[PDB]
Amino acid sequence: GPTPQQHDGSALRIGIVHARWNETIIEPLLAGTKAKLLACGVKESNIVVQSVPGSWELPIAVQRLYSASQLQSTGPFDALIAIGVLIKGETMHFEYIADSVSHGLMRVQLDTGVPVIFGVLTVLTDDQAKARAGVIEGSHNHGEDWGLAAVEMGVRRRDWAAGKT
Amino acid sequence: GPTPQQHDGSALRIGIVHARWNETIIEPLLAGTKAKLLACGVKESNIVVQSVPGSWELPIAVQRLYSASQLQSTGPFDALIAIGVLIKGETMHFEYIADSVSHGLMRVQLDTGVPVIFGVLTVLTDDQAKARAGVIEGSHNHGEDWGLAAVEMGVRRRDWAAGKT
Amino acid sequence: GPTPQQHDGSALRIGIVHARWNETIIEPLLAGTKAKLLACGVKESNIVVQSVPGSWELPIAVQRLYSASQLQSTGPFDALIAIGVLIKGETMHFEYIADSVSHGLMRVQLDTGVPVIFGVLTVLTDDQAKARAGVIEGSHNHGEDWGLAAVEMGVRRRDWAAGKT
Amino acid sequence: GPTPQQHDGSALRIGIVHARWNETIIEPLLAGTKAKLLACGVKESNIVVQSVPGSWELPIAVQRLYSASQLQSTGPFDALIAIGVLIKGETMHFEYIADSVSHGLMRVQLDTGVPVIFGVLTVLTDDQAKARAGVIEGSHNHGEDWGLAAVEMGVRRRDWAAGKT
Amino acid sequence: GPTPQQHDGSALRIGIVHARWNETIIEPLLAGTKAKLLACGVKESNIVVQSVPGSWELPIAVQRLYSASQLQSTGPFDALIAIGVLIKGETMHFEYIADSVSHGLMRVQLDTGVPVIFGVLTVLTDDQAKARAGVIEGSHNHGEDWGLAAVEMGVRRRDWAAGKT
Ligand SMILES: O=Nc1c(NC[C@H](O)[C@H](O)[C@H](O)CO)[nH]c(=O)[nH]c1=O
Ligand SMILES: O=Nc1c(NC[C@H](O)[C@H](O)[C@H](O)CO)[nH]c(=O)[nH]c1=O
Ligand SMILES: O=Nc1c(NC[C@H](O)[C@H](O)[C@H](O)CO)[nH]c(=O)[nH]c1=O
Ligand SMILES: O=Nc1c(NC[C@H](O)[C@H](O)[C@H](O)CO)[nH]c(=O)[nH]c1=O
Ligand SMILES: O=Nc1c(NC[C@H](O)[C@H](O)[C@H](O)CO)[nH]c(=O)[nH]c1=O
Repeated sequence: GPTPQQHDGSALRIGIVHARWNETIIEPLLAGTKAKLLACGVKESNIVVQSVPGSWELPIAVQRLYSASQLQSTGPFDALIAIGVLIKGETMHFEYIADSVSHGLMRVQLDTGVPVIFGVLTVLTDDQAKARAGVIEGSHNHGEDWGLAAVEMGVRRRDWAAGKT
Repeated sequence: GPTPQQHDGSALRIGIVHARWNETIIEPLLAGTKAKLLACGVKESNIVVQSVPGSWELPIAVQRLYSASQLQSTGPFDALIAIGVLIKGETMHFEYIADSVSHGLMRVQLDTGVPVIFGVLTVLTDDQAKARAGVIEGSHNHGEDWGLAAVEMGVRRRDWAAGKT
Repeated sequence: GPTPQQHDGSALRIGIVHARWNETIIEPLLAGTKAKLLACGVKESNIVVQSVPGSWELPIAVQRLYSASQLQSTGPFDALIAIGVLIKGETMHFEYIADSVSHGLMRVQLDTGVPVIFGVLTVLTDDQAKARAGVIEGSHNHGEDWGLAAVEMGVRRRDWAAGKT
Repeated sequence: GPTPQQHDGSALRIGIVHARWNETIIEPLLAGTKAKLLACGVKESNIVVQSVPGSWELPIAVQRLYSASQLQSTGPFDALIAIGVLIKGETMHFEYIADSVSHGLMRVQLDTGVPVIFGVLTVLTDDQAKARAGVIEGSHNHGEDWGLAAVEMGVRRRDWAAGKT
Repeated sequence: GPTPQQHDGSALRIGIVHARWNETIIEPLLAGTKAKLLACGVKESNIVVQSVPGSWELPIAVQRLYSASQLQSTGPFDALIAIGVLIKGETMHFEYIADSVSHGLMRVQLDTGVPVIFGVLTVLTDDQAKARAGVIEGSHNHGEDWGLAAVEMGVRRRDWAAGKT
């Protein structure tokens, strides 16, 4: 378990990209993460949320979303969140996508210099996904953690960008 | 399971590179993906389709195909699709190629800033390949998913390129 | 087991970023690493210590922390330390994060040309974490090793930067 | 199994780098790949063949070989082939080298924009190597596949370089 | 088993970086590699040897060592050797470090365009390390192989740098 921390992040602009596989799990997740964002003061209008078919699209989509925000409510995002739900199938498809999407996101992060919250679940059974999405009774929705983290990192990124230590 | 979406993508130019190992599986896949492309309004003439011997050639081939479209019916592709079929052999050849082709494609994607649909199957038995290719009675051809995704991502890439969020 | 070596590093400026998951393990670790830093003559004021929620944030945070020190007590850090504690859960989350955070740090290191001490534990049970953190009576705290290493590498980085061999 | 295709590639210049571990397997392989090259019209003088001690040297060697051809019978190679034979030992040495050599080659390929045929065997037993090298009576020599692929890709690379689609 | 080859490499300048974990294994290794270097005509004064605490430091240290030699007995090294000894512990620490150090070295190699001999042992038991270090009676020291390879690659690098094929 982690240690909770709520930051201002009211001057933050967050970008979220979620995949659409396993939507019944994606929604609960997205809901929780968006919730905590507002809960932290992020303005509803400063939260961009786009989707893609699968997790594989996550990294490319996040890279481009940010890319767009730069060409420009307005202003390059201060933090990004990638939400996806991978579940083991009968083949190794699961593992090859999980590993690449993982490194992919880690890259976009370091490449871009902008925090990309890892909101991707790499589960083995449906129930595990549900449990991590808060779907099950008294189960902790990790989305909340991700929104919370997005804000913290967004704030931190700014300070670093300001040369503050 | 995912949640498809049909987008316009009639102003899209899609590039497809498929390997030739396990052609009886490649064809059904390619067929389905090309089908859904047209089904989305992609003009037959705006769908380029080239092949390579194995999956290892997929990433290099995709990188160069796009590269070519840039030097130029005409205009850099808006989305790319890599189709390959890896099946476990007796050695670790399967895993070393799958992992590299996977990262390879993920890279070309991020490098190029152009979505590259992951149409590569990493299966353990022939039947699994067939099932994923729609070959087996009342099975689902994933190719359809890939064509569908190619369009969506192509459209999305354009908007991002336009700084739209 | 390694061979101990204490260097001057009194003219060193060290940056430390630690995650907050498993704080009861993080603290003992951080404590030991900071201890050995001072023990080597690093001035208390030349030791910057910031935190992040999870290990995933480690690489991005380290990259940016250093980045900031460059824009500028003052002067780009001579060495960095990433402290995190991953513990196997019920899913593959553990492994996908460990592998990416690992490569992520290795990258920031080579990218930046600045040593980033790998103070991340990839454990299977709570006790293992405690044992590596010196928590368990008469056990060895690896944090000490990391602080010690941070100094050595910091010193070495400088010489290399000076073209000395 | 793949689908055979013989291309011209008489105007091609191919570079081959093979390791020397397990030479009794390397030779049969190299022989077959060189054979099919000529068989496709590649001029004997346009086939450069150098060696290195182990597979680890493969990627660096291929990168530099091509690099050299650029500084310049003459003309940067149109395709490269890396031949190596890894066999599981008692330790994890096998896997750590196979994975790095694999990504290494995939990188040189994408980096360089030149196809690098993956002629590396990642086997578990001597016999498997022999079988893949055509050594074991009636077994298939994969080298033939690699030479064949080198030509196709070489030809294709040229067209892409010409902006042809 | 590999095929032996002794080259001149008397005009070579070799840089060696070894970790200090498991020194009783590192020393025998380093000894053997340095031995074969001299045995090949490398001048004692042209062999630089620095150390680092663990294997994780290997890639960064090698990258910087070379880096230094460039700013400049004198002259950028023609080949580099990384010596480290990883042994499975109770946790996954072993695997996460081995995989990153491996890719790290492979990268410095391709990045730098200078061969970096992989003198890192990824063993499961102390005895395996000893056996690979020639320690056990009548056991073959791999260090000899590495020194030998360093020379060959150094010589080859030069020729490639000279555009020779
Ligand atoms: O297939 N299983 C999954 C999946 N599809 C793979 C991929 O994201 C993509 O849609 C196409 O491969 C090519 O772009 N995506 C997930 O988020 N979870 C899964 O469990
Ligand atoms: O070997 N099995 C397979 C394969 N060949 C490997 C590779 O693509 C290539 O042709 C050469 O290795 C070197 O370029 N390619 C596949 O698409 N599926 C397989 O199941
Ligand atoms: O989940 N378990 C762990 C964890 N959280 C994962 C991650 O670091 C992050 O906080 C979010 O995934 C997205 O940024 N972080 C750890 O350091 N150890 C764990 O054992
Ligand atoms: O060790 N076994 C093998 C090997 N040597 C490892 C490596 O390529 C290298 O020579 C040195 O590690 C450092 O450069 N190389 C192979 O192609 N196959 C093997 O089965
Ligand atoms: O821990 N075991 C080992 C080790 N230490 C890990 C690492 O190299 C480093 O010193 C610190 O983690 C952070 O920089 N280094 C080795 O070469 N072999 C081991 O068997």
